[PDB]
Amino acid sequence: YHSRTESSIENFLCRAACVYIATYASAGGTPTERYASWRINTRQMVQLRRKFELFTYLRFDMEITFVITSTQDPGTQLAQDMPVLTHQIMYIPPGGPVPNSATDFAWQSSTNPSIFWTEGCAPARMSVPFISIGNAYSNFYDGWSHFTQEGVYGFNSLNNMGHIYVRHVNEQSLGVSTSTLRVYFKPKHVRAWVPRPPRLSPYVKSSNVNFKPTAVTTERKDINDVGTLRPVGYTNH
Amino acid sequence: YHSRTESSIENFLCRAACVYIATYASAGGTPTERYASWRINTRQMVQLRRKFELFTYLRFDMEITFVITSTQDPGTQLAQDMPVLTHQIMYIPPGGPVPNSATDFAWQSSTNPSIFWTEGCAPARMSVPFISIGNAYSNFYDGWSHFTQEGVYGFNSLNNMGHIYVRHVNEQSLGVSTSTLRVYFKPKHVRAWVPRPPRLSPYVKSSNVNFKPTAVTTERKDINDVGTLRPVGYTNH
Amino acid sequence: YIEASQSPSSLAVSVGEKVTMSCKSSQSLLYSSNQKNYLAWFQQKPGQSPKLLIYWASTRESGVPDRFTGSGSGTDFTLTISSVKAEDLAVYYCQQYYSYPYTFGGGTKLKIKR
Amino acid sequence: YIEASQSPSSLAVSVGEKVTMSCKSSQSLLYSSNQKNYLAWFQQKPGQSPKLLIYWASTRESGVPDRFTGSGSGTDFTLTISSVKAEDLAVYYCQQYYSYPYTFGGGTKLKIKR
Amino acid sequence: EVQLQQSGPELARPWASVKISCQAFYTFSNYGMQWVKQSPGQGLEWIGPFYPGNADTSYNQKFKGKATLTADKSSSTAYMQFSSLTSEDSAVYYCARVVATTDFDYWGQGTTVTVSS
Amino acid sequence: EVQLQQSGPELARPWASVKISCQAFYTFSNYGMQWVKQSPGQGLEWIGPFYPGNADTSYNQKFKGKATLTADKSSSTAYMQFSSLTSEDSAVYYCARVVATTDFDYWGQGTTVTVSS
Amino acid sequence: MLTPGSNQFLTSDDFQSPSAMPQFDVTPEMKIPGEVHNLMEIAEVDSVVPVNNTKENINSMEAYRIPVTGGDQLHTQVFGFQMQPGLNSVFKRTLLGEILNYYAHWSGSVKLTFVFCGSAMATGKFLLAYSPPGASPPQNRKQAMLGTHVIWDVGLQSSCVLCIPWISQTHYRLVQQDEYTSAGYVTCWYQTGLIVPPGAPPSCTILCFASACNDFSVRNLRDTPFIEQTQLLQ
Amino acid sequence: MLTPGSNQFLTSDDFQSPSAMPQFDVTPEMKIPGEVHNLMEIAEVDSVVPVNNTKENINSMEAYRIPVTGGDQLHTQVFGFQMQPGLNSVFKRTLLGEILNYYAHWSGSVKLTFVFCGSAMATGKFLLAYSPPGASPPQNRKQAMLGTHVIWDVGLQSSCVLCIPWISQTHYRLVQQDEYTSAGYVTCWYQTGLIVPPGAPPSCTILCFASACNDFSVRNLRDTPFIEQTQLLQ
Amino acid sequence: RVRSITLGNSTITTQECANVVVGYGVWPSYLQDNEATAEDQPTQPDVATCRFYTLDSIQWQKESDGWWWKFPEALKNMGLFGQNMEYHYLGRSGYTIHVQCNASKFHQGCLLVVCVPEAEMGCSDVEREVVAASLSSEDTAKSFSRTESNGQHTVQTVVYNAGMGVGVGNLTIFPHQWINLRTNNSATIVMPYINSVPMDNMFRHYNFTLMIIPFAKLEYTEQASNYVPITVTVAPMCAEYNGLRLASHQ
Amino acid sequence: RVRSITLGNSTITTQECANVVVGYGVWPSYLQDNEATAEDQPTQPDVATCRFYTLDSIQWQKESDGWWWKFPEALKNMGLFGQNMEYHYLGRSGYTIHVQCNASKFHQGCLLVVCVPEAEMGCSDVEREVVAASLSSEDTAKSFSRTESNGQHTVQTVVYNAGMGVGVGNLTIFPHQWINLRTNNSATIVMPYINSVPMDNMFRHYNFTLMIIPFAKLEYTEQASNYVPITVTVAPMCAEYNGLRLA
Repeated sequence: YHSRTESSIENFLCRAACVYIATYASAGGTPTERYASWRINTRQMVQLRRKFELFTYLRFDMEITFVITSTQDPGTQLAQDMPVLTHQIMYIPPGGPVPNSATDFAWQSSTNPSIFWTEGCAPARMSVPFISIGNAYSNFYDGWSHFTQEGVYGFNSLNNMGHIYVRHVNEQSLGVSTSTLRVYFKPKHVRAWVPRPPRLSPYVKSSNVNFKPTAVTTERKDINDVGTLRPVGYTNH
Repeated sequence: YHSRTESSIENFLCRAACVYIATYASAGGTPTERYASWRINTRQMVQLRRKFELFTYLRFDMEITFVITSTQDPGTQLAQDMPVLTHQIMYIPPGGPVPNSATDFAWQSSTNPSIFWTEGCAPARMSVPFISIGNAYSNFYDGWSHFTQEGVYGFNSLNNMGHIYVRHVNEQSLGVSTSTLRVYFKPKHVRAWVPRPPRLSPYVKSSNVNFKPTAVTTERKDINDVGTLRPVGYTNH
Repeated sequence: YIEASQSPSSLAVSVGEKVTMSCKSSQSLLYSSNQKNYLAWFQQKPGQSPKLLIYWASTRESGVPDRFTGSGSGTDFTLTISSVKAEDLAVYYCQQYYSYPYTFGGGTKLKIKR
Repeated sequence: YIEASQSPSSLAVSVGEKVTMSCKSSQSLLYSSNQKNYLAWFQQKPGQSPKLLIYWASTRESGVPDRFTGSGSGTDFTLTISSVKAEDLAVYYCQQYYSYPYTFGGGTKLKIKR
Repeated sequence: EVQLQQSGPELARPWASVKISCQAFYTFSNYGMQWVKQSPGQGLEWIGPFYPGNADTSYNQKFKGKATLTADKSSSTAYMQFSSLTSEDSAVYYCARVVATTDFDYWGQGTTVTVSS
Repeated sequence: EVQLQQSGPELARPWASVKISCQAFYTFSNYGMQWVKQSPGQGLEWIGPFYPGNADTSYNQKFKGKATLTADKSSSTAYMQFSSLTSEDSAVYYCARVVATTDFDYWGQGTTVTVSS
Repeated sequence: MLTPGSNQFLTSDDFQSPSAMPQFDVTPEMKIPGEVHNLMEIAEVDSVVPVNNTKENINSMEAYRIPVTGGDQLHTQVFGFQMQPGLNSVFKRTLLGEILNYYAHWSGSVKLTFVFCGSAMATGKFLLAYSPPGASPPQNRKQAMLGTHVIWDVGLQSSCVLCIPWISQTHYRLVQQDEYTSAGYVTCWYQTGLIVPPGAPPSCTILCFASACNDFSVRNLRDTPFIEQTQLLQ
Repeated sequence: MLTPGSNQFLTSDDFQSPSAMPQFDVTPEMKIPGEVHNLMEIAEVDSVVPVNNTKENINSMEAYRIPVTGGDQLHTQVFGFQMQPGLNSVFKRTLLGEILNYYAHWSGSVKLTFVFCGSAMATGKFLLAYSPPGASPPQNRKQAMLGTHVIWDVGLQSSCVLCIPWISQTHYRLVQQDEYTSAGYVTCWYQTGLIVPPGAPPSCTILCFASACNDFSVRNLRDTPFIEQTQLLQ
Repeated sequence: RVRSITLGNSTITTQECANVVVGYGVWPSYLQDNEATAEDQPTQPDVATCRFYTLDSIQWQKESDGWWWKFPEALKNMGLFGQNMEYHYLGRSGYTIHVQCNASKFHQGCLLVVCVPEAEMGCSDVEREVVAASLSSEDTAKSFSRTESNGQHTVQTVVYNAGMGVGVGNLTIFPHQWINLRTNNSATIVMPYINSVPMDNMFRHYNFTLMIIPFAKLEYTEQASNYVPITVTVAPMCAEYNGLRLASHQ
Repeated sequence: RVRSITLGNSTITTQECANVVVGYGVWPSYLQDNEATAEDQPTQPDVATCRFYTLDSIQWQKESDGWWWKFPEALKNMGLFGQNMEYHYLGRSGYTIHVQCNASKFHQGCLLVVCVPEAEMGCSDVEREVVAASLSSEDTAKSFSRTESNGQHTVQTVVYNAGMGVGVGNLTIFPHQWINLRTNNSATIVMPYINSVPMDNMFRHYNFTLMIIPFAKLEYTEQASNYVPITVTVAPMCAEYNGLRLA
């Protein structure tokens, strides 16, 4: 009697996976270097993508944990008295305002939930519920966005998970301060429908299912081939 | 689980055996060549002796059968018309008159039972009861007949049964008719006591138990030797 | 010991007839490990040296004609002569070379009957 | 079956020169657990009984000169003699003892160049 | 360096069964002995191994149904029995023997079985 | 077809030793020779061989403690020593020799050793 | 009251996180057919086994078909392989093999179904043989007959089912293990030969399906070895 | 009415004969102890077996004694013989042997008893082994151990019993016909050896008895071969 | 033995009693008020959508590779269904699919019939995209190929990858059946409505793909019919469409 | 355990445990009225006839062969039994024989003791016969011989033919007992009256013979007794004699 409790959907898909690693400075520089942005999608981490693409429809809540590690950056006019750093983490729902640079107005919108995190404490966590117009997420979509056979093929507008933005609240007068963000994504209360056969050919694109024709398995020397064998001895003789 | 009915005493000591063969003439020759005499004793047929001497005491009747075959001897003045031959068979109990020749008076006694047999019919048969003073015949007797420890050793005991005498009745003027007598002796209702080990050395005397020192059994090649032979090859024989 | 008995008497037949005779042994004469029968068929000219005819009881001696053929397995060992002759007057021995004692048979003389 | 092919031709070099030879095999003979190669370097003296030089293709037999060395693993099996001689003429074989049959080598007679 | 002997060469005849014995001077615990065929045209060819202490007798598939093997441990001998012999079987048979599952360190002497049809 | 000869017939006497030689015309490798007793009433009886190449000398058990054997392979001469010579030991001694392991292929000539007391 | 290790981020912990979008009434769910409660419901469906992947058919469907031919040969093998799912090159790409390859320990038995793709007028026999883990594969028909075997008749029946048992010392065996000559062997031998009437094609084909039985289970999830990319796509 | 075969003399028939001497009153029977009713009671008693007969002991009482040498006898054989009663040289003189030799067919079990005539301070072990008719005798202690055997410890028990079974295809086996490799063998082997204290003798003796068991029977009486004479004595 | 099915009173089919694979375990059924977010009552056209639509017969030859149809576009011109796919906006239906092969007792073959839900297919040229013409024809059956295609805007028609990017041998996880000409010549599949929304537009979204793939090649003796005819039949069930009436009082 | 037996109030015997073999199964018994038809009635004088007569002791050595007595002649000149033997013409009696060895735990050997009824013996010279002197001494034990005997009127004394002509290994058919110095120490044999007539003369007739044959030789170390004593004790029972008074 062997238990079957580790192979359930929950115990299979509820593993935290580092899905995004980014870096962003604090002091003056090119504006696009002063904030970190990530669009939520389970289609760029190939291992997690192959785990997810084993089913057709999925329904889950999202738990996101952010790990931030910052150090001073070498240069002239260094600081000796930097009190403490504070980071702002922003979740933008689909259709909400999206900042185009640091020190923008969109960082003050009351509709986008924010977390103000000061270094030294435990990593910041949030949990997004199942937000969608439809009734489930679809890994595969065979159709078009518009009903007149025009638009991107295989793109469903219903599923969208938003964006995540990170910036330095501190306006640091002297010294550049580089920070590193690692995102940990994990579904909870996972429901899966319509199992599908797992993929065979390597992924080439993050938006299509395009592929190259690969072989079905690894070659063998002959049809009636069982290698290793046994040398003559106490048993084989 | 097999029956034991052919190893019993009755089925072991009741087989007819030819214990005496004699020849006697009819007209010519010395008187001692005109009759056949035999003293009944189980001490001259070595097979019957060895089977009887397996026990010590025996008690049995006697059934005796006589087979007589006669011819006409070669010569001159030979007979041509002799009708038939009639023989006389005479049983002499112990302590009875015994003829010393043919035509003797003793052949006409009224105490000796006689059988007159004409040739051509079935053989003459007779049966004698247990004639003894004691209560059983003794094969082995350790002692002497006389109380003064002198006499003959193991001899002249009560084991006396009688004599048998056969003669011709027809007086023959022409020719001589030679005849042959075969005696067949069997016990009936035999009872045996005190079993003894079977003999090992061959018999040497018809009255004693004397013997030569004989080896206990036949030779053998080795003490730890069974059949499995060795053939002599490139090995040490 | 290990011995064998020769045929009870001689051939005592007229010349020119194929003869089949036998030699009985007093113990087994087959080495089942080698499937070998340790016995041979002998012959001794009166006044001269002996010489065998069939050795191993299955193959005739080289230089001996085909008429003498020995056969047999186990204790029994037989022989057949396709044509008896008056110029083979000798004694036939059925000897076993198993081991010493290398005892012989009894002998089979070819007497006169003609 | 499991056979092997010796060098295409004999040494055909002068006396006193080192010789490097190969005996390719139709099947690999390296076993993971034993970490040993089941092939032996043989040497058959002309007219006498054979005798190998190296067994396991890495352990020189007690009684083998330092000149002969076996090498090679798997399908490849090579031989190296630091000095060829004239009086040790033989026919070098490579006999495997991996599995039935115990197939021998290809044959290599030491020819004459002098 | 322990020696080894066998029956020896005889001049046989066609269809004459020839057993070639082999003496012993060793121990009989998971050790073995077999033979070879030294023919200049046929190179080196084994025929069938016996395994004393193991009771395993096999043959080359080129002679199955032709040759058999027998042995005696107490007598310390091994025998190849032949059947339906041909005239081209004449070869120098060496009694190969080894105290090992995998080695050939003791070799035979030689045996000639040339025939004359 | 090779013959075989030996010492020769001497008319001996009881209690007079008779050493019977025997030459050879073959080799001395694992081959052997023995003798037989040619007597009309006693048939044929072996007496005792010795085996060159084996160092095995054996005698008949009826003659155990009576006869011995001694010979030299380089001498190529085979004695047959005998003791306690009686009057009934008369026989025509054949020197049989065999190159097979166990056979009786080749035979001698014959010697008369009849004695008179 | 508190250890310094009480405040940490452990990647394998399950503590409820505060909600970021409350008062958001989620869309009610609907009954979509085809729900999955366990991945073991995926590993018990028959999939075609490429038994004929002889280095020239892996670029075609020819690998999926085992070819049986009619002729005078009688004692020749049909096919043969080793029964170690998840590592054997035959099974490692089917559904059973891949669901095994996600995990590290497994235990159970495997069902194999053979189907005869041939004419309706063909008639023959086969001698499907199985060898225990501690043995060598049979070499000829006689040795395979004396072991554990089954005579499949393609006349009375069109399909044959064979259930490999579960033999091991420990509780869970490994997926990748130094498993030499100690796992098992399944072979097929010609018994009589393929017979056809005048008009039926001589040759035929055999297909094989492999699935897991009801005792089957796995443990110790890990990463699959088939993925070979470490860069985020695009 | 009468065939010519009605008047004949058949020497194996029972017919009442005319009484020669009637009016004769026989002597009354008396009670003589030790009456025999059947000959099997003669066989059932125990008799000594001359095991050690080697052409020099049959003319002495050394024939019965089985030597057991003391010292470091590694694994030698104490004795060994073949169980065909009535024909084997050792069994053809005892009481059972003679009774069997009188008849022609026999069927039953033979009981062997070994007694150890030795010192009271001698200790050791012996291995008594039995090999059925269809097998070769063991040649060393190991093969004797692998078969049917009893370990007789002279220290604990001074007597051993072996009851040979009855194995044959037919009901009765002929008394006198040679069956090699079809008789059965008994062999004794040194297990440890005889260990003695200072003062006891270092050698001993073993005696053997052989007797028929309860289930024994004979058939077809005939004449014995041992007796030879054909002339009437004197 | 034989039986008749007179759906729509205008179509009759004869089949023998055999086995049916009923989708994922659920029979097609009407959408209830619980599942509908829209309160508007859906109208149910059942007069002519519940009949047998026999498509064209296809020829299975010795060198064929496979075929796919895309549903629900395969019935674009078939009867009232074709009119109602155009005159409405939201639709929903299930299907019954019969596949039959007309072969004698001397042929050989083994088809696999599958119904793949939302079979997203990839382009031949890796970087570019596909067009709507390549994916499906209105009623003609597109086919795979044995070798790799090298088109610009065409689907990858390699049979041993099914175009879907997955090994073909693993396709048996989907609703499927096997046609073995030795014993069987008919497969019946009942496919319910599988989608993430209660109602979807007919023209925009291909609900699923019916694929027939021969795993064992056809074989026949020289003097026999060169091909095997395959016939496909489709019957819609439980068709529900949007409403076109003023819910608010007028 | 140890027990003492006092028969006739004039004898003592000490013995612990002895297995008893009672003849052929019948105990000695007085003659009953069924088989008595002689001139006069029997008499039963048992005053001093029932007591233990201790015969002389014999020395079992390394090179001894056997010993053998003839009863009732072995008690010809011993007490009231000898007196009644001389006086009365007829007789009848049974016997009880105790044989006891005196050996330590460092001696080894084995003995067979048999009672042979009517052991008719053979002469050394086959043609001639035996004499009463050789057939039995007064009460001493005649001994067998390892080799042949060369006398003229002397019994054959080879031990492996028992002096009777039968194998010595087949003497176990008679009443017998085995004495093994390893385990056993004493033998007791009760012999009833075995004869073909109810009464017979004691002087001329030798009812039976007592034989003691060592199958296993006596072996000992240098430092021990170079002999083992053997002692024989008899005790007649149910002794009858003819009446000597007028009817």
